[PDB]
Amino acid sequence: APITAYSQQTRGLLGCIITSLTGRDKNQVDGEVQVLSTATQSFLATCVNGVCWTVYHGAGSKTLAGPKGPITQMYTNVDQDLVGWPAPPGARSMTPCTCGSSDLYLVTRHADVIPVRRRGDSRGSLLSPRPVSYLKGSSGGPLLCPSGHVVGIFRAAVCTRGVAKAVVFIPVESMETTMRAS
Amino acid sequence: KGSVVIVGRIILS
Ligand SMILES: COc1ccc2c(O[C@@H]3C[C@H]4C(=O)N[C@]5(C(=O)NS(=O)(=O)C6(C)CC6)C[C@H]5CC/C=C/C/C=C/[C@H](NC(=O)c5ccn(C)n5)C(=O)N4C3)cc(OC(C)C)nc2c1C
Ligand code: NA
Repeated sequence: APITAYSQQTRGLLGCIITSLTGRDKNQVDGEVQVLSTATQSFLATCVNGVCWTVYHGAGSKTLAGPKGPITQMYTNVDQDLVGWPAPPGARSMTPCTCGSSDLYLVTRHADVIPVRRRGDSRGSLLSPRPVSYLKGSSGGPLLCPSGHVVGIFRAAVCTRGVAKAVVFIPVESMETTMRAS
Repeated sequence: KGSVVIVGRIILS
């Protein structure tokens, strides 16, 4: 209580580089949130209803390394900064929050669960401001309801002088609209 | 310009 998180690193540099090139990933996948890496950058993805969602500005058009080889994106929406792959087997898929709570939590790549007040469809305010440096690399990270259902995924931070007062996210609604579209 | 790679995960409770 309220909601807790911890992280487990599965790969190092060399293995990431190699896995990058082969497109083949034979490690077991576990957990609701995946830590993702390209050569240039690192960020997060959240599995919601069988799809692993992340941000375009992290993933680009790239495939995701998988047990059978590279997985092609199932959903690519550039204007909303959203992409998705079918979740690898073993990821714990979360469920959308329909209950309409405005009391949210953002899960950072550091496995902190931080309080957010929903201010609108795609926006929420950090109840306690954090340094920009603290949120970097957490895009694709989930925003949660108290029940632990997913409200959407972390997209961008609203910041001044390296301090972030709020966050922009991609609602599970946008995810559904992208799926019904494609 | 390769694949995105899962390098870790996060477990919720
Ligand atoms: C709506 O669609 C979008 C939206 C934003 C995009 C984008 O934004 C870029 C990328 C985006 C961003 O960095 N998001 C974050 C992030 O961690 N990205 S990241 O993981 O480190 C990453 C890097 C590897 C992916 C969550 C922020 C953390 C710290 C934050 C560090 C300081 C930067 C503040 C900036 N804030 C805003 O843009 C902002 C403030 C208020 N409003 C309404 N928007 C912002 O968050 N971003 C600018 C880059 C991009 O780059 C590529 C496509 C070339 N594509 C984007 C697209 C497509
Ligand atoms: Na923690």
